[PDB]
Amino acid sequence: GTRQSPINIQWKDSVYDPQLAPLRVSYDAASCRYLWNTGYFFQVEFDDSCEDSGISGGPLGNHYRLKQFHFHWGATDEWGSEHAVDGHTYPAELHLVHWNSTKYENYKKASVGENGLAVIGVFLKLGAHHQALQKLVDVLPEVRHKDTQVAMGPFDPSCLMPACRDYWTYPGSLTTPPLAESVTWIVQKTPVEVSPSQLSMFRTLLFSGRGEEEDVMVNNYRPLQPLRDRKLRSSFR
Amino acid sequence: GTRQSPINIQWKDSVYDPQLAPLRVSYDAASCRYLWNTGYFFQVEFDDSCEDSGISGGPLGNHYRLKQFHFHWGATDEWGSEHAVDGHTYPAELHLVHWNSTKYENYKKASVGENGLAVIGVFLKLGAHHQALQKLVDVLPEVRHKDTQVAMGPFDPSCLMPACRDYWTYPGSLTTPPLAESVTWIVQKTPVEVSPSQLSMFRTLLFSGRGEEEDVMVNNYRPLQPLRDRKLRSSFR
Ligand SMILES: [Zn+2]
Ligand SMILES: [Zn+2]
Repeated sequence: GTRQSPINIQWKDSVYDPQLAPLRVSYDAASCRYLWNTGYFFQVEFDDSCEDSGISGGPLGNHYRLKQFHFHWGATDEWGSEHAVDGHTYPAELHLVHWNSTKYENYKKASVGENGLAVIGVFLKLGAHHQALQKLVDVLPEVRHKDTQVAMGPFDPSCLMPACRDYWTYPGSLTTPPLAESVTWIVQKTPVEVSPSQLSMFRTLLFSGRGEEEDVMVNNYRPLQPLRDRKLRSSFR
Repeated sequence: GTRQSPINIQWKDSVYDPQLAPLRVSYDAASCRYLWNTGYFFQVEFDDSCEDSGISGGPLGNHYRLKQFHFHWGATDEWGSEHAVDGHTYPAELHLVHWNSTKYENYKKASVGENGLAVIGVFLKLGAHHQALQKLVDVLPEVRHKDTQVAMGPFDPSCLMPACRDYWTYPGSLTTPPLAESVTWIVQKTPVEVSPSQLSMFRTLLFSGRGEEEDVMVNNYRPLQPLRDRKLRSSFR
């Protein structure tokens, strides 16, 4: 395994690649479906048949379809993010996962193939109350046990991203099994603020199903993996 | 003595503490001074005046300054470690000793008091040759007799630690006289490989000084002690 995520994003190792095309993000909100507890974190699932919903530009050769998005977090506000910036970790991290619709026939096989997925990573930090996030925070009480679902209405994932879209990018892997190295990571440089009360609600979920011992959902992040010999390109000077 | 070490680390006694902060380890390789034969095992000494080389995070209330680190081995590659994991004992064990510079003015005092020390125990196992260890091995013929010392060039202890830093922690005592209960133990779940040649070299050391009869240095480990009612908490689940 020589391309594992996450990594400590260090400025001293990043190189500005001016030839990076702008990143075009446009998601079809009406394709949102359900929110569910996976046993690890909670995901928000979308209908990826709508080729219109997805991502392109940046370091991608073509358009990648939005499949789902999840978050990672810790037992306290001091830690929880998977990536670190200069060795600094944030209380949480959102992951928008998109798949290669031209190279792969479906998401299952994109997930494990070379250049099969493209994931945007957004750090979350404490600050102001975040309006759009609240739509999700609001249904968490119905998805406390593993494998449990809730229906979701229209939700636009772009509303979770920051205004400043500067990012770093590098070839990596999934941070969950099987840890396939099928991912083009697009880590946004600027974090979005959420309130502690919103973030607190996240630690209310459980790793356990119903009937089992109460096993709280916290510290669902993978430890830092070394860059090895990877080119960590920045889209900003 | 209620909190004596070493102990047998059994998973049935383990309780995951998700409140443990990430364990930061950063050593100033440059503070390495000499390597000497103590009469019991061999020990690499550091210059502890550097308020930077040491550890923090995990179960510590603060920064603990690196002092030294030694090894424990047996007469054969079948036993040698002090601690055991579910009854399994490894060929050898490394201990990285740090003292509480916040509470104690110096190491001699820290080693016999309150929360004076924090030690990282790493298990060595037969396997791949270890590059970082070789530097150590390369100087052993110089310290074959007790109280012998050889100056050391810049050396980094982390090169002896495992990539994965999951650990067990519990309060304990020194495993050499005075056997003081001043040690917060941090034992790394993941063993580090070394070849038989490197481990074979450990066995050419002597308990005896120069002029004396040759009393080989082997089996310099304390026997297992009862856990009693202590909390053996793990950083992993
Ligand atoms: Zn993720
Ligand atoms: Zn020791």
